[PDB]
Amino acid sequence: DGPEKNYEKTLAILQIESEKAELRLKEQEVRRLMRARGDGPWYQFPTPEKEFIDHSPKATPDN
Amino acid sequence: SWDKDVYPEPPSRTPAPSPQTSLPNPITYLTKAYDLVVDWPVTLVREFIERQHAKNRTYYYHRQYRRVPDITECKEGDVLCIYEAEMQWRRDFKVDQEIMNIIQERLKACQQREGENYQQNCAKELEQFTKVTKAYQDRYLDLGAYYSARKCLAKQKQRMLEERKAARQE
Repeated sequence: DGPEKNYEKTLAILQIESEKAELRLKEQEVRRLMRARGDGPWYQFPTPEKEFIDHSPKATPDN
Repeated sequence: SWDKDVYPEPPSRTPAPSPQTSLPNPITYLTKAYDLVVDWPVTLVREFIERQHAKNRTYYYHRQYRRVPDITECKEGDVLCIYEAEMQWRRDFKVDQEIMNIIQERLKACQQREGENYQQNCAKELEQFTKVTKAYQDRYLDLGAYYSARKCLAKQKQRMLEERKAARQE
C-alpha cells in the first residue's frame, strides 16, 4: 500500500497508547485520594452492621 | 540528461588542432576505427532499446508532501501533533543531507576541471560550500544520534539567546 496506511495506522496506534498512558496516571491519582479520604466507592472498610442493634424496650429505662 | 542549473558546467573550449608535423597522429586513427567498430554498433543497439521504451512509455511522479504544523505549534505531550511535526522534520533533515551532497559534487567537479587553477577559479564553489556548511552546522551539528525536531528547536533557542545576549551588552 501507500505511505498513507502506515502513517495513519501509526497515528491510530499513538493515540491508543497515549490515551492509555493518561488513564494509568489518572488511576494512581484516584486511588491515592479514595484510600486516604474514604469518600469514594473504593477502600470502604467495614463498620458493624447496625441491623442487629436491639431497639426493643429494655428491662430498665435508661438505655 | 540532467539540469544544467543544478549542476553548472562551464562550456568546453577545445583549441582547434594545429598539426605541424608530417607524421600521423595515432590517436586520431584508433578514434576513427573505434567509432566505426565500437561506437556505431552500440548506438544501433541503444536506438533499438529506446524504440521499445517509446512503445511502452510509462510515467512516474515526484511525491508532494504538503506542510503540516511545525513542532513549535505542538502542545507539550500531544503525541498526535508531535508525531507529524517529527516526521516532517526527518523528511526535511534528509533533504538537507542531499543538498549538502549536491554542493559537494560541484566543489569536487570544479576542483577537477580547474586543475592547476583550483586555488583561484574554484572560489565561488568553495564559498557556497563554506556558507552552506555554516548553516548546516547551525542546524544539525551536535544533536546526537537521537536527533529530532525538539532537539533541533532546543539548539536554536539556546543560540538565539546567546546572540540576543550579544546586543544586550553591545
